Amino acid sequence: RSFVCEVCTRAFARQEHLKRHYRSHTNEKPYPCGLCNRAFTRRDLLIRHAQKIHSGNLGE
Ligand SMILES: [Zn+2]
Ligand SMILES: [Zn+2]
Repeated sequence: RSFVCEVCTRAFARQEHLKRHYRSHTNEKPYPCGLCNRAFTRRDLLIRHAQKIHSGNLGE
C-alpha cells in the first residue's frame, strides 16, 4: 500500500525516508499542552504551566 508514519498518519513512498522521519517521533517532547499547543520535556513542567496560567483542579 504505502509507507505511512505510525505517529501522525502521514504518507510516504520509501522505507529510508519514513525511517529517518520516525526517529523524530519517540524522543520528542512527550508533554504536549492541550490548552496553548506547546510542548515540554518533564511532566512536572506541564503541571506548573497550566496551574500557573491555565488552571488546576486535577487536570490541565
Ligand atoms: Zn510522522
Ligand atoms: Zn498551555
